[PDB]
Amino acid sequence: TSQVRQNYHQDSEAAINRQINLELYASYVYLSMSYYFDRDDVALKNFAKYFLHQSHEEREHAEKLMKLQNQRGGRIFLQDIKKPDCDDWESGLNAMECALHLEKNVNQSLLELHKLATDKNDPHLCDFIETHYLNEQVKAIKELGDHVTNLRKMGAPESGLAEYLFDKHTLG
Amino acid sequence: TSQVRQNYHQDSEAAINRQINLELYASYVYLSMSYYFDRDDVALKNFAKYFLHQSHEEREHAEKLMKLQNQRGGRIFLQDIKKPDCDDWESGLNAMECALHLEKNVNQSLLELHKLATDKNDPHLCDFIETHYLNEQVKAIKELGDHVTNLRKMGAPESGLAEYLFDKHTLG
Amino acid sequence: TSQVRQNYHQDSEAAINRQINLELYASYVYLSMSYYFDRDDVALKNFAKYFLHQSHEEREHAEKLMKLQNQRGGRIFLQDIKKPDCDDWESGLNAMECALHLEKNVNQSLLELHKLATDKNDPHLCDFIETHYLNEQVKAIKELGDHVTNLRKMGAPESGLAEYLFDKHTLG
Amino acid sequence: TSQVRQNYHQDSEAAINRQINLELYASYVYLSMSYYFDRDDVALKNFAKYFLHQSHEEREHAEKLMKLQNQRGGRIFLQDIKKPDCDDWESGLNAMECALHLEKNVNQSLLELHKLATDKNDPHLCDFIETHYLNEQVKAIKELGDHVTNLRKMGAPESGLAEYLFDKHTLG
Amino acid sequence: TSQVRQNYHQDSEAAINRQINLELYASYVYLSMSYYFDRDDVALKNFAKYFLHQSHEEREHAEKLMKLQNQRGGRIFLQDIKKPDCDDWESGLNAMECALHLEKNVNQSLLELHKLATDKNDPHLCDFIETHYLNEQVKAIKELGDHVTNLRKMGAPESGLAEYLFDKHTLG
Amino acid sequence: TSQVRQNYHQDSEAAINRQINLELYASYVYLSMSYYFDRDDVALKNFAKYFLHQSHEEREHAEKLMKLQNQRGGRIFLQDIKKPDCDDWESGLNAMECALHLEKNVNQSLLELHKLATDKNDPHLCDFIETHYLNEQVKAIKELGDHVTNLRKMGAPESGLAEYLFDKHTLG
Ligand code: NA
Ligand code: NA
Ligand code: NA
Ligand code: NA
Ligand code: NA
Ligand code: NA
Ligand code: NA
Ligand code: NA
Ligand code: NA
Ligand code: NA
Ligand code: NA
Ligand code: NA
Ligand code: NA
Ligand code: NA
Ligand code: NA
Ligand code: NA
Ligand code: NA
Ligand code: NA
Ligand SMILES: [Zn+2]
Ligand SMILES: [Zn+2]
Ligand SMILES: [Zn+2]
Ligand SMILES: [Zn+2]
Ligand SMILES: [Zn+2]
Ligand SMILES: [Zn+2]
Ligand SMILES: [Zn+2]
Ligand SMILES: [Zn+2]
Ligand SMILES: [Zn+2]
Ligand SMILES: [Zn+2]
Ligand SMILES: [Zn+2]
Ligand SMILES: [Zn+2]
Ligand SMILES: [Zn+2]
Ligand SMILES: [Zn+2]
Ligand SMILES: [Zn+2]
Ligand SMILES: [Zn+2]
Ligand SMILES: [Zn+2]
Ligand SMILES: [Zn+2]
Ligand SMILES: [Zn+2]
Ligand SMILES: [Zn+2]
Ligand SMILES: [Zn+2]
Ligand SMILES: [Zn+2]
Ligand SMILES: [Zn+2]
Ligand SMILES: [Zn+2]
Ligand SMILES: [Zn+2]
Ligand SMILES: [Zn+2]
Ligand SMILES: [Zn+2]
Ligand SMILES: [Zn+2]
Ligand SMILES: [Zn+2]
Ligand SMILES: [Zn+2]
Ligand SMILES: [Zn+2]
Ligand SMILES: [Zn+2]
Ligand SMILES: [Zn+2]
Ligand SMILES: [Zn+2]
Ligand SMILES: [Zn+2]
Ligand SMILES: [Zn+2]
Ligand SMILES: [Zn+2]
Ligand SMILES: [Zn+2]
Ligand SMILES: [Zn+2]
Ligand SMILES: [Zn+2]
Ligand SMILES: [Zn+2]
Ligand SMILES: [Zn+2]
Ligand SMILES: [Zn+2]
Ligand SMILES: [Zn+2]
Ligand SMILES: [Zn+2]
Ligand SMILES: [Zn+2]
Ligand SMILES: [Zn+2]
Ligand SMILES: [Zn+2]
Ligand SMILES: [Zn+2]
Ligand SMILES: [Zn+2]
Ligand SMILES: [Zn+2]
Ligand SMILES: [Zn+2]
Ligand SMILES: [Zn+2]
Repeated sequence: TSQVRQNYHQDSEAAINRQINLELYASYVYLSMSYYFDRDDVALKNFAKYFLHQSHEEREHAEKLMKLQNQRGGRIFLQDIKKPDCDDWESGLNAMECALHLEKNVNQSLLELHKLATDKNDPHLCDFIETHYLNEQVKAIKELGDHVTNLRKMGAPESGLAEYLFDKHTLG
Repeated sequence: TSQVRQNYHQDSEAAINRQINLELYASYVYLSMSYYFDRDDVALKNFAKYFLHQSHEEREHAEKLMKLQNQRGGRIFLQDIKKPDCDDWESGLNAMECALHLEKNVNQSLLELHKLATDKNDPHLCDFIETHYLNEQVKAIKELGDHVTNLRKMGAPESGLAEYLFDKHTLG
Repeated sequence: TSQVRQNYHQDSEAAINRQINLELYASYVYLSMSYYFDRDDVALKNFAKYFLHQSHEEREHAEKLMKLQNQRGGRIFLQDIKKPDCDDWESGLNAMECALHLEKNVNQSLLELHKLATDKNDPHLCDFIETHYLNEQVKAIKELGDHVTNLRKMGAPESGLAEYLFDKHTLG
Repeated sequence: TSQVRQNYHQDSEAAINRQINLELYASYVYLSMSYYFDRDDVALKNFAKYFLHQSHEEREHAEKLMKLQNQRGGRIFLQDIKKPDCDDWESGLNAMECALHLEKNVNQSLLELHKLATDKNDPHLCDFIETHYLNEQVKAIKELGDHVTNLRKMGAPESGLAEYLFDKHTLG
Repeated sequence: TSQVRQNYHQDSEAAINRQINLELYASYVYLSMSYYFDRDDVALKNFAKYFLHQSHEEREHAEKLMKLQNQRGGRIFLQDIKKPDCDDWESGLNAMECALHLEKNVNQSLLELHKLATDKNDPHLCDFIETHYLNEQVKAIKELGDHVTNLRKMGAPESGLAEYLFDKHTLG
Repeated sequence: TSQVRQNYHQDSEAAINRQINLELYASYVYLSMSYYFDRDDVALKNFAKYFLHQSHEEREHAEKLMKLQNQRGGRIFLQDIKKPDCDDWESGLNAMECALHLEKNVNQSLLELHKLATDKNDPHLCDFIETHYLNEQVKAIKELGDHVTNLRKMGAPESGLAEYLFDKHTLG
């Protein structure tokens, strides 16, 4: 037992390790998306920048979870970071839709984590999740939904002009 | 075939994808090391900072390789990032020794990549490797060797005082 | 023999004179393109600016090659600069495609020059080419490929609106 | 017919295309002279700088003529830029004498152009020539004549000391 | 074996030790030249300054080679620094000619070193030489050739006025 | 005889040439020591910096002696700079002890030089030595003695921790 451990359940520790892996996976997915939009036959630089920023933010989230694990006296156990489900993301709209789905999956995992923390009477972990993750997820999901709405209304993905102008005026 | 591709061999493209995976793996190893030194029962904050900086640098190297792949008209294919070989790195000296071994492995891969680029008459790729990777690897290996030498001479890992003072005076 | 000449093969000297002519020719092609887009019945000012900048850059490349020739003790022999293959470049997309083809031709000449320098064991010339020309060519080719991709996706050349908006938002 | 064309004779358009070629040729001659003085066995850096500046100025004159052609609704037709009559310019004094002869030839062409514009009742073209070319030519010819006079009086080309000191004190 | 040594051939290590000695020797030669021009019966202060600067630059080159030797895990073995071949350098022109010969000898040694590094498949050493030594040697040789040309054309060494004015206007 | 020579004995001139060689030799010894401490298996960066600074100071002393030789109308005659007696200096303490011995040898040579100048009634040379060398030697010897004392009291060379902490706190 760690000398700092107090009111930290082994189930919570395991769930935090799983969340660390999920955040690293999301970072990897966003990295793949960014460099898809960096291809010469796609060439949407602001889509690339947007998804690279998301990748770095997901890495920061994972590192905050590892810091939490150490603060509470749990032990970090890392697992393989699985490759993203796609090599080719097919369009700005498709990438935004996949990102929306990914963020909702991460949010579901965070909500299950909060439910576990509540069931284990761990208010510090509950507040950690609330303060650093839940509203960030809600804001990200709302922004991605807005982006999907606008791309669809402008006529993406069929309209390369739509994706070009969205890249310039919303993401630039 | 990509409209930008010129004098870029499929073997070189494959080798670059392998190097991308290796750099991401090295980033993951350094991340694990950093948060090992963040544990309450290790508590060497400057070891943690040193290895976190290395992790971020390895990520930047991987992203530079992906950018190169797109610049030359190759296609990025990502693979799983395997978990590090250790969860517990046992000491500052042991972590520095493992980092030295890892950097020499990465350097060997880069040298094989340069040999392939030379054999394929790809001077742009040769110079890319020389400019951005080879001397960085040599400098990193020399620095890690210096750190290992100093820790051993001060009496690590048996001397917790040795690791404490090295953390303060060399890494701080 | 020049008092400064050392390890400089006559074949390399001839190849450098040929490269000087090729760079001057590329400068002339870009000049023609720029002032095509300055016509009242074309009127794409940022296409004109882009190609004029390319023309001046090609002139600078030619002058750097002449400076190299003198540094190594070779002798500059200038030839006629042939007129560009077109007087009318037909569209922004067509001009970008022709520029991509031209840059790939120049890159091929530079790669043959590097192969000659390698065969003659002239590492100074090899590094001169690597440092000042090869990555510039790769970057130019990637940028032109990106431009061609975006123009095609926006609907050029049939879409005068596509070329207008590309002129404003990418080249402006 | 161009929508902007007004009071612009086809003879004037042809003469302007010829002048564009002549200015580009003069630029090329000055480029050759500059890098002759950059040779290790000539080594007069301020002669080299002087003639390189002249080369760039001639390019600017050519581009101003192309801009004029488009402003008036004429169409630019480029021709080969012939190589300079010399590879070796033999001395600072000889190069200055050749430059004087070249500038007087360009001035003669400009005066014939002005006579044509007057005969065609094209006051805009007349004033364009007067404003941007005629006094520039007179000033250049006077300066080159001054340089030739001083070099001859100092004892060039027989006096390498004369050319050295002129390079330092007049052109530096 | 050094813990940092990787892909570093014993032949390359020996060649680097020889190059260190050669650079120190060149530094000594330039020191001798500088203080020859500091003599009361020579009294060319800017020749003295020029050669002293060259001496210090050669020392810096030697120290960079020693740093490289340690970076790669080789071991420095110093040898005697032989005295320069002359005590009296006879004139500014003669000293410049001897310096040109010395720089071409150093360049030949560096080119042989690069050939050895290429034969041993040591791209880090190849790029080290290319980046830090080859173009510096080419530039130094071109500058010395220019100086020799100008001194000869001004009438050195017979013209003490020639050497005086060169000292003032080129080296001052 | 030099036109500036006055009250300058040939014995003094010879002794000054010998002192020039001795100072250059001391510079070389300190250079060797510095790069010994730059080795990956020694890795004491502030020892390396200290001895490199000493090497540069010894070079400056040698150049001041050559300047003196020319000021007095003597003639500089350079000799080989012998290699240092050691390639491996074994420890910070051993290097400091060798440096102390070297500085006392140089001081003895300077004192013999002053005795010669006194015997030859050369007060300018006497004061030159007093002003620029004697107290510098005394200060250097006292500082090296202090360093040796502290290293011995801290437990060097057996205590790698002693040398590490001395490197950090006294030489850093
Ligand atoms: Na767990
Ligand atoms: Na689990
Ligand atoms: Na915490
Ligand atoms: Na591949
Ligand atoms: Na592979
Ligand atoms: Na690239
Ligand atoms: Na030739
Ligand atoms: Na040819
Ligand atoms: Na050069
Ligand atoms: Na015409
Ligand atoms: Na005509
Ligand atoms: Na106009
Ligand atoms: Na050796
Ligand atoms: Na040897
Ligand atoms: Na190195
Ligand atoms: Na003597
Ligand atoms: Na003697
Ligand atoms: Na004096
Ligand atoms: Zn514990
Ligand atoms: Zn659980
Ligand atoms: Zn691409
Ligand atoms: Zn792109
Ligand atoms: Zn964009
Ligand atoms: Zn997240
Ligand atoms: Zn998988
Ligand atoms: Zn696709
Ligand atoms: Zn709350
Ligand atoms: Zn493609
Ligand atoms: Zn391969
Ligand atoms: Zn902990
Ligand atoms: Zn801690
Ligand atoms: Zn700390
Ligand atoms: Zn790396
Ligand atoms: Zn695994
Ligand atoms: Zn442990
Ligand atoms: Zn010549
Ligand atoms: Zn050839
Ligand atoms: Zn027009
Ligand atoms: Zn227009
Ligand atoms: Zn515009
Ligand atoms: Zn070019
Ligand atoms: Zn033609
Ligand atoms: Zn048209
Ligand atoms: Zn718009
Ligand atoms: Zn028209
Ligand atoms: Zn006409
Ligand atoms: Zn030359
Ligand atoms: Zn020159
Ligand atoms: Zn000059
Ligand atoms: Zn003109
Ligand atoms: Zn011709
Ligand atoms: Zn000539
Ligand atoms: Zn060793
Ligand atoms: Zn060898
Ligand atoms: Zn004197
Ligand atoms: Zn003097
Ligand atoms: Zn002077
Ligand atoms: Zn050198
Ligand atoms: Zn000797
Ligand atoms: Zn003499
Ligand atoms: Zn290179
Ligand atoms: Zn004068
Ligand atoms: Zn004398
Ligand atoms: Zn004596
Ligand atoms: Zn070493
Ligand atoms: Zn070291
Ligand atoms: Zn240190
Ligand atoms: Zn001294
Ligand atoms: Zn010896
Ligand atoms: Zn040792
Ligand atoms: Zn006194």
